[PDB]
Amino acid sequence: RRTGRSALAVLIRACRRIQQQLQRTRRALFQRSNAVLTSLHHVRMLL
Amino acid sequence: LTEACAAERVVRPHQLSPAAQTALLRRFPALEGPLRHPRPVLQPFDIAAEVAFVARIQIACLRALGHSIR
Repeated sequence: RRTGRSALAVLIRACRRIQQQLQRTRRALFQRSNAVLTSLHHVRMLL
Repeated sequence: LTEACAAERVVRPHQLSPAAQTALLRRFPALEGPLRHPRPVLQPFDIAAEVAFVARIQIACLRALGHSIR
């Protein structure tokens, strides 16, 4: 049991931590471009 | 002052909403100058506000010249 299942605890955690960063790459990449959305509208706000 | 005028799409913050004015004034208190002064000698919220400060003096002397020559 410690060879068959223990070849799988290697490969259950492997997929379940690739999928968790993909929640955090949605959030840490547009809150840098929302400041770009602030400044690009701010160029006409100068005008 | 950008995002309160960018999310509200207020192109010039003298067209800012009266609650949207004072809520920013409740946040940052040094903005009573460029929002609540009757005739500030420096123009509020313009890029050439220092340049338009100069061009008046260029104008106001020429009338002081031009009506004195007459």
